[PDB]
This record gives sequence, structure tokens and C-alpha cells, in this order.
Amino acid sequence: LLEVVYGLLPENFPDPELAHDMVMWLAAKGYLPYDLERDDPELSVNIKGLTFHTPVGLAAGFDKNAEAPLNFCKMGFGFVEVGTITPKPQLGNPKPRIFRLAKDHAIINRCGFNSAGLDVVEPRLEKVSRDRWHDRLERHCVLGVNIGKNKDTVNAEDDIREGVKRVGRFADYLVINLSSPNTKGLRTLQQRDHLRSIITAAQSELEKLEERSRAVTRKAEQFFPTQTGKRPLLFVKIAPDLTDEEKRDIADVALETGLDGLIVTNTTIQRPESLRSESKHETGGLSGRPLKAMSTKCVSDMYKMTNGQVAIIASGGIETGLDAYKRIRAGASAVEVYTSMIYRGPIVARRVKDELLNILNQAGIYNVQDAIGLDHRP
Ligand SMILES: Cc1cc2nc3c(=O)[nH]c(=O)nc-3n(C[C@H](O)[C@H](O)[C@H](O)COP(=O)(O)O)c2cc1C
Ligand SMILES: CC(C)=CCC/C(C)=C\CC/C(C)=C/Cc1c(O)c2ccccc2oc1=O
Ligand SMILES: O=C(O)c1cc(=O)[nH]c(=O)[nH]1
Repeated sequence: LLEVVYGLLPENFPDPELAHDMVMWLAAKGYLPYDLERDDPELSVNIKGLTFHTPVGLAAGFDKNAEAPLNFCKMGFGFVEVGTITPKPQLGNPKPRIFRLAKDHAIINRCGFNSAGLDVVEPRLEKVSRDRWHDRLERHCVLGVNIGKNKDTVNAEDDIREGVKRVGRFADYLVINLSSPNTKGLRTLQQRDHLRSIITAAQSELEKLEERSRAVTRKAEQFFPTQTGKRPLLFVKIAPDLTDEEKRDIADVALETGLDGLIVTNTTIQRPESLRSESKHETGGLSGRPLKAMSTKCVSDMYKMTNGQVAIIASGGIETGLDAYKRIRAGASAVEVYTSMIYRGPIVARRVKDELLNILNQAGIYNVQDAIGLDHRP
């Protein structure tokens, strides 16, 4: 806990964008820490057939163009959610477009879907997908592929379509990002009427299943190779800033469509007075410790309103396996981190896994599967 939070004397900051860049340069070229503990068999979760050997995982903010997803994942994580990968490459907003709020343990940011392109990112999944089995054959590093629209396409439904065409076959779970505050009216695609039109279109390009056998796990890599027969569990990442009315419209359209899961909360555009740090007034959604009750309620509301029959991967201020314990108790099968690592640091994957496992030991039940949603047994 006390690494960077104790040692934050140096002025405003060492720039977050710059830091993340030279961090990911390290991530790209090995040059990182390493988890060794193998993770207790307690912490494994079979979210709809998907074996999450650990339920802790890196969120979609980090490895934005598949620079090093397995290397973050060998560094203690269970899964790694890969960017928001827009069809055509985007530059993003003008920098400085991202800020630490040291006091508040938070990060406001307005990057705006800065992507390399499915042109660039497909090859890198073509890379990862075939060598991920090879390198050290990990109890496969479960792999999230998150996709969106470009700044100004008329039909996002097309850019999700393209997305699912290209980079679907590698994802253990695919993710439609409809939530970022930092793309023009994208969040307003979460509507009952649109959400459906997208979700159906998106599982319609999954309905492109192609044929084979017609001219150790050495070679599971062949075919469309997602630790199984391809089909990613379809997800949609939803907002934190929503009416009970709009969380119905979602939850209804979730159970209507047979959506395989929901990722609970992107960043929040709320600014709760309590934020003391003088960067509180910058635009963009804020992550981290202010997004605690926000996210954790959003898990619980979407759990119950989906009868729990839809899966939940909650992000939003998951700092310590206690926060993970509660979000697991509120509905989450697995949980995500990003802004919690910018204060904890690389070996926070190993920390949150074990903080969770001991608070399971203390709570009584071990093996999380029993644990999920526990809050909805009265
Ligand atoms: C700089 C930054 C970039 C992000 N980029 C993305 C993104 O490209 N796609 C996405 O789905 N979420 C993105 N997020 C949201 C995170 O994935 C996550 O949902 C949010 O930060 C809450 O998690 P945390 O409080 O546990 O860090 C980003 C967050 C930050 C702070
Ligand atoms: C300065 C440099 C070239 C590398 C620093 C990384 C390192 C070895 C240790 C941690 C030092 C540090 C202050 C990191 C800050 C950091 C961020 O502020 C940050 C902000 C947003 C997204 C990702 C980020 O990753 C970071 O490592
Ligand atoms: O690209 C961004 O600016 C961005 C994407 C996202 O999903 N969430 C966020 O807070 N910012």
C-alpha cells in the first residue's frame, strides 16, 4: 500500500501519460516483475464456461493496442482487457489529457479512444493468440478484447460489426464499450432501443462461425482459439451515472438478448465534494477511490435486475481484495483494476488475489464461486 502514496512529495506529478508510456515500453520488452504463487485453486471461477483461474484482472484502459497483455498477466493478473480498439486509428484528444489525483486516489482522463486501428491490432492478436499457448503455457491468461466506434461514424453498429468481424476470434470474452464519457454521444447508445440494435448486430457477426478440418497443448492455437471453440462471451461495458430507469432498460435488454455479460462501470463524470485535489475540475470520467459506492451499487443493481442470470465483471475503485470481496458478494464473478495500480504498483495483482483469499478464509467460505452475490440471499 505505502509505496507511492507515502512518497508523493514531488510537486504536482511525474506526468501520468509519460509514466504509463515508459511503463508500457517496459511491459512490451519483458522488463517487468513476476508472480510466482500459482494462485490457490480456491480463486478459480467458471464464468459461463470461461475458466478465470484468477478473478482479478487488468481493465481496458491499459494495454490499449495489445503491446504486452500476457506480460501484465504473467505479472500476477488473471485476465487483461485489451484497449478500446477502434476500426480506424485515432490520435485522441490533445495532451495533457489525463491526471492523477493523489489525495483522492483517483485518475480523471479524456484521452478519447486513442487507437492504433484494427489494421494494426489484429496482427498483434494474431501474434498473441498463437504464441500465448506456446511461450510458457499459462493456465491461459484469460483475454478481454474491448471494441468501440470511431469519433464520427454514423452507425456505431457498423464499427462494432467490423470489430467483431476481425478481433472476435481471439477474445475469450469480447466487450462493447458504450460507456466512455470521452466520445461524442457514445454513452447515449446504452438506450433500450439502440443497445439492442448493437447487441444483436454484435452477436450476428459472432454468428459468422467458419469451418475447419477441410484442406501438452502444443497446438490448441489452430482454429479460432479462445481456450476453446472461439465464441467470445459477449459483454457491454456500461456507465456508473444512470437512472434506475436506464439500468432497467439495460437489464431488460440484457435478459431479452441473452447477453453473456456486463462489465460494471466505466469511469464516472460525477465529482463528489470530498475530492480535495485541485485537478478535480478537469473534464473526463474519473476512476479510482471516489468510484467505490458508485460502482459497487451498480454491480448489485444490475445483478438483481438481471436475476443474476447475466454475468458481471466490475471495475471501479477495486483497491484491496476486500473491495473485491464486496463486489463479488454484490454480484461480480470477476473484478478489474487500473487506477488502483497507479498507487499500489505492479505487485498489486498478487496482493488483491491474496487479500481476497484470506478474507474468504476469515469469512468462512473459500472458493469464490460459492461467494458471488452472496448479498442477495436475504
Ligand atoms: C486513462 C484511462 C483510460 C481508460 N481507457 C479505457 C478504454 O480504452 N476502454 C475502456 O473500456 N475503459 C477505459 N478506462 C476505464 C477503466 O477500464 C476502468 O473501468 C475504470 O478506470 C475504473 O477502474 P478502477 O477505478 O478500478 O481503476 C480508462 C480509465 C482511465 C483512468
Ligand atoms: C518514470 C519512468 C520512466 C517510469 C516509472 C515507472 C516505475 C518503474 C515505477 C513507478 C513510478 C511512477 C510515479 C509511476 C506512475 C504511473 C502513472 O502515473 C500512470 C498514470 C496513468 C496510467 C498509468 C500509469 O502508470 C504509472 O506507472
Ligand atoms: O479513451 C478514453 O479517453 C477513455 C475511454 C474509456 O473507456 N474510459 C475513459 O475514462 N476514457
